[PDB]
Amino acid sequence: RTLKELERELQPRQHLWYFEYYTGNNVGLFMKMNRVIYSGQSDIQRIDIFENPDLGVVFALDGITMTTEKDEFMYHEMLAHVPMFLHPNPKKVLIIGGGDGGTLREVLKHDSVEKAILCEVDGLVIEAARKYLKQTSCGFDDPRAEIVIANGAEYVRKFKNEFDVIIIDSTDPTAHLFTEEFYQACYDALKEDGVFSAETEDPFYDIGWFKLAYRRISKVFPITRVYLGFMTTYPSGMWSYTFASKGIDPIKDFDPEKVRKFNKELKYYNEEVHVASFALPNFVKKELGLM
Amino acid sequence: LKELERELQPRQHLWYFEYYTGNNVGLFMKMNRVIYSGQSDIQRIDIFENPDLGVVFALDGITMTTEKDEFMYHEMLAHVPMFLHPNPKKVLIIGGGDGGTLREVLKHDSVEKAILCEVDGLVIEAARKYLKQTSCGFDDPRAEIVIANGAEYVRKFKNEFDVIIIDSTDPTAGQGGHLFTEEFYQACYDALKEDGVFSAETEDPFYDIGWFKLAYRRISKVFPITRVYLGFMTTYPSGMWSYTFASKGIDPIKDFDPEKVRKFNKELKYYNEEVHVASFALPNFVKKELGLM
Amino acid sequence: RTLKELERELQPRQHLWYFEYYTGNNVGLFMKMNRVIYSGQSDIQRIDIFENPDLGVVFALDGITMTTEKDEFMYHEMLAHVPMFLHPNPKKVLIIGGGDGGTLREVLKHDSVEKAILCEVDGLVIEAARKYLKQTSCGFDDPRAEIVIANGAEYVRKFKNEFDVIIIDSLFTEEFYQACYDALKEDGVFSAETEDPFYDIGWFKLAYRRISKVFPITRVYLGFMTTYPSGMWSYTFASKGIDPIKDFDPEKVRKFNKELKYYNEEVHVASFALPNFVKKELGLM
Amino acid sequence: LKELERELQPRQHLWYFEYYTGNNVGLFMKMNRVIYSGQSDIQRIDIFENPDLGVVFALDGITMTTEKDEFMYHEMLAHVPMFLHPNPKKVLIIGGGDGGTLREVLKHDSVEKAILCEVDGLVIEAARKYLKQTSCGFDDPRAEIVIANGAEYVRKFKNEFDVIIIDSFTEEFYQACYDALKEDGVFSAETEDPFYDIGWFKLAYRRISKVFPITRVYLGFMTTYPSGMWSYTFASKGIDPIKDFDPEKVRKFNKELKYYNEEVHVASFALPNFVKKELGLM
Repeated sequence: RTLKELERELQPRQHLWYFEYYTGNNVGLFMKMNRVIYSGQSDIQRIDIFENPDLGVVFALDGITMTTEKDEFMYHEMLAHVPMFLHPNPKKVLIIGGGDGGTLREVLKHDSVEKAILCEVDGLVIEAARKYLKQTSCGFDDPRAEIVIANGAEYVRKFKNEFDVIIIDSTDPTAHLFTEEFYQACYDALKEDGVFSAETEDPFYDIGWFKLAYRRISKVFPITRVYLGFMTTYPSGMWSYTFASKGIDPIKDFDPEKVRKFNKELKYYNEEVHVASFALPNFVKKELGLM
Repeated sequence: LKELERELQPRQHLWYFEYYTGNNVGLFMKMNRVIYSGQSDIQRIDIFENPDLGVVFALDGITMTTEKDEFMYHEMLAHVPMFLHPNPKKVLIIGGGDGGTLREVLKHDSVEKAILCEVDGLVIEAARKYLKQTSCGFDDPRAEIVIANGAEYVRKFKNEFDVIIIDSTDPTAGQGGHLFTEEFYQACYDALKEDGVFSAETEDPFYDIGWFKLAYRRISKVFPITRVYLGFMTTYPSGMWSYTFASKGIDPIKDFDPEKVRKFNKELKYYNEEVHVASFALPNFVKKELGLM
Repeated sequence: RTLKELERELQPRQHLWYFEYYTGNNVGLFMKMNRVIYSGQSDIQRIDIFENPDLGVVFALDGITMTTEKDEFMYHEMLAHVPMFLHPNPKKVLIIGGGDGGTLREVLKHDSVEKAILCEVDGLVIEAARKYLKQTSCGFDDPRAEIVIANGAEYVRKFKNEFDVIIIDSLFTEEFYQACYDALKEDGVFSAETEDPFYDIGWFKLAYRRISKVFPITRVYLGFMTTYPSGMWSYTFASKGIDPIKDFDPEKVRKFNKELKYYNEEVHVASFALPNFVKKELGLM
Repeated sequence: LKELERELQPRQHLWYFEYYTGNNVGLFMKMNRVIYSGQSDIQRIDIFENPDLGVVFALDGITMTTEKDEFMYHEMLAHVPMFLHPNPKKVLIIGGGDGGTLREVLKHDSVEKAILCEVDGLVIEAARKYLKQTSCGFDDPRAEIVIANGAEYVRKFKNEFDVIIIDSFTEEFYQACYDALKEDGVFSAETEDPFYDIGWFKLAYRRISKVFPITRVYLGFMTTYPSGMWSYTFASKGIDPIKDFDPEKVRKFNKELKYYNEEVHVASFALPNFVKKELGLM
C-alpha cells in the first residue's frame, strides 16, 4: 500500500495549538489546530492558515487572527455595508487592506458597483488567499474587481475626486494607513458626496489606537461617527468601525428600504442593526470625549 | 520575609487557561499572583490578579468576573428590567454571588428590599474578602443574602416580587441546569406580581447557541412578552452576550422612558438610553436561530 | 507573481506550539513550531512531523515525541549498540517497532550483519519516515534491510532458533518475551526500551519483571535522552548466557569503523550502574 | 469561609510554564495551588504544588527544586567531592538557598562547620518556612548561614576549607576558590546541561580547568531540569576522582542515600562522545 492509500481522515487531538497574544501580552486566545494548511513568509510578514474544529479555516498574519470561516461575515458585513448602503449610488470603490477578500466580496453584492479596487501591500497574502481562503477570495476573479499590489497610503494619493467609497480594512501593517495626511488623501480621493469606513479596533486592549484613529479621522471628515459590532474571534469581541463622509449622516440619511429590498444574502447586517450600531456605551463615549 | 519583600512583578511563567464549550478554543490570562484558591462542596473558586484585567474570579475554570469589565455585564443584566418597571420595590436576584448585579439594583432609589440568593456560601465569603468591587452592596440595609438553591427558594413565593433577575448559576451544567427549566421559569412568573418584570443571562449565541435557544424557548412558553437583548462582554466567551427580558405586559421598547435614564442620579459606565434601545436590535444570524426572520 | 516567487525563509514566532503530556497528565513538554511538515492519520494512529528552531525535525505519534533530529542518536545508539557489540558475531537481526528507522541505521553499521528485519505495524509510519525523516530512514535503502509491515507480537512467533539479536524499539506480555527467547539462537542477545523510571515507573517495573522471568541474564542499563519524558531512559539487556559486563570486549568498540556520537566503551560499562532509587524499584538495593 | 473550605482538587486551568534557554522548548506543570509568590530586590520566588512532583520552587520562572527529585541533584553535587576528601571538616557552599546541598553535606560526621552563602535573603526565609524538606539543616549547630555575594565572600578566606561546592563564574572567582581551599582541598560546581546550555557548560569547564590541575566533568540524571542531563565539574589540587576513590567509605556510610552509590560515582565520570567532543577531549 502507498502513502496516499494508507491515509485516513485527520482527527484532532490536544497537542497542536495556536496562541494569539493581545496587545500587552497579558491576555490572549488559543485555538486547537487539526492541521496547518499553509505557512509562508514574505518580505513583509508571516502568514499562517490552519484548520480549527469549531472555527474552520483560520488565517493569521504575524500571529494575529485575521479571519475565521465561522465568523468573518460579522466583520466584513459591518465594515462594508454601512458605507455602501449610505451612499446614494456607489459605482467606484477602493478597499485598502483586506487581502483575504472578504470586504471585496461584500462590496460586490451591491449591483451599482462598476469597479472595486483591492489595494494590498503584500502579494503573498493575495496568492495565499486565492489558493487557501476560497470563502473570502471568491471575488478576486470578478471582472469588476481589480487587485493592486501597493502601499495604500501611496496608492490613494494618486487619485483626486475619483471614488464613491473608500474602506480601510485591517490586514495591512505599516509599523502609514492611520496618519492625518493619509485620511486627508482619502478625503481628496473621494468625490463630493463620497463616503468612508475604517476598522478602528477594540476600545479595550487597543484603546490607545482607537482614540488616535478617531481623532485623526475627525480632523479631516466633517461627519465622523463610530459604530460597533460583535466580532466573535477578534480581541475582546467588541469591534469598532468609523464611518466618515462629507455630509451624509449615517442615521439621518439612512434608507431602511434599501436594506429591506436588498437582493443578496446578509448573515449579520440589517436595518435595525445599522442604526443600533451607532449607539455607544458610556465608557466609549467618555474615551472619545462625547460625554 | 515582609522586610525583604518588594512589589511583585509579572513574568511569563504563570497562566490561567479557560476552555470554551467544545474545548477547541479558549482564553488565556497571565497571573501576577493567585489571591485565593478554595474548594467548597459544590465547586472550585480561583481568584487571581492579571496585569490588564485586575482581579479575576473563576469558578471551575470558567471566568465569572474581571475588575476591568464586569460593569458591562452587570449593568445590562440589571438596568434593562429595573428601568422598565414602573416602581421596583422588591427584587430577587438568583445567582451572582460576586454581588455585581445586587450593586446595580441597589442604585435604584425605589428599591426597598433586594434578595441575593446564592447556592454556595463559600462564594459569598470569598467575595466579601477578595471581590470588594462587586460585593460592596452585601451589607446595604435593604439587602438580604440567602444561601439556597434558587429553584427551590423562588417556589416559596407567590405575587411577591416586582423584579426577578437570573444571574450566573451552575455554568458547568449548561442547558440542563436547574435554573433553565420551564418549571423554574413558571415559578418565577408565579413569584412575580401582576406587573412584574424579569431578566436572565442567556449565554453567548456562538459557542453556546443551543443553550441560548433553549433558554429563550422556555422563557417564551411562560411569559407573554419575551425579548432577547445583546451586550458586549469583553472577557466572556465570544464577547457577544445575550440576555432575555420577559414580563406580563411591559414591552422593552414601547414602555421605555429615556428620561428615567437621563435623570438617573447614579454612575453608569455602560448603560444609557441609546444602548437600551439598540441592545434589542438582533443580527440576522441570531434572528434566524430564534425564528424571528 | 507566484507563491514560491514571493516566499522567503520562514521565521519562527510565538504563536504555534506543540504540547506533549507525560503519563499522569500533570507535567509535559512544549515546543515552538516554525512549520508543520506533515500531518497524517492511519487506521492505527496520528503522525505529526514539524520543525523546531532548536531540535530540528520532530516526529510525534499521537502527541508523543518519538524522535528529534538533534538528539535521536542518544536513544538509537544505546538501544542498538549494547546488544550488537555483546554478540560474538551478529548476522541476523530483528527490530520490532522503530518505524523511523534509527535503530535499523545503527544496526547496519555492524559489518557482520547479513540481514536486518524492521517489523513495523503501521505502514504509514514507514512511508512518512521514508519521505520526511531521511536522517533516520537512510537504512531503508540498504540491500541487507527488509521492512515488514506486521504486528510484532504475532510476527516473532513465526520464528524459532532464527535470530542472533532481537531489539524491541516500542509487545509486553511474558508470552511475547518467551516468543522472542524462542526466536533467538542458542547464544542470542536481546534489548528493549523500558521507559523512564519516573513518570512511567509502573511499566518499567512490569517490563523488567516479565523479561527476567524468561531470560537467565536480564540487566537494566540507563542512558540520557534529552527530549524523552524525564530525560532518564532505561533499556533492558537480556541473553541466554552472555554477561553485559564480564563478556564485553572494549576493543570491538574502540576499533569500530563507523561514527558513534554517544556510545563508547566507558559509557557501555557505566550505563549499567543504577542509582539507589532504581535498584530499590527493581528489588536490588 | 473556614467552615466551608474543603480539600482543593486540581483542574486544567492553572499552569506553570518554564522556558529553556533559547525560548524554543520548555516544561509545563499543572498547579493545584500556589503556596507563595514573593519578590526581592534580586528576583521573584514562586512556590507551588504539582499533583505529581509535589512542592515546586522556582526563581524567575526557572525550576530550582522539586520535592520528588531534588535528591538526584543535591546528592551528586555534594557526595562526589565529600567522599573524595580524606577528612572534610570545613565546607563552603555558594548558592543553594533551598538548603538541599547543605543537608547532604551534613550527613558526613567529619564535618565540623558548613557555611551556606546565599545572595538573596528572601530565598533563605522562604526556604525555611516553605521548603522544610531541603531547609532541614538550617538549625544544625555546625551550619552557618550567611547572606552575601559568593564571589566577594570567598575572598575573605585563604587555606581554610576542605571542600567548596558551587550550587549556583569568572577565572578570578575560581582562583579565589582555589586559594580559599587547603593544600588538599576538593571542589565541585554544577555546570548545567550540555544541551540547551552548552555555551555555559563549555565556559565553566574551560575556566575551572585553567585554575585547578585536576578538573573532571561528571554527569547525573536530573528528572526536572532542562534536558534531564545535568553536568557537574569536580576539581582538586591532586585528588583523582577515580584513582583516589574508596568505595568502602560509601558502603559503610551510616546515612540514607537515594541516588548516589559506589558504582554511580565511578560511572558518572564516563562521558558520551558528543560531550567529550565539546570539551576537546575528543
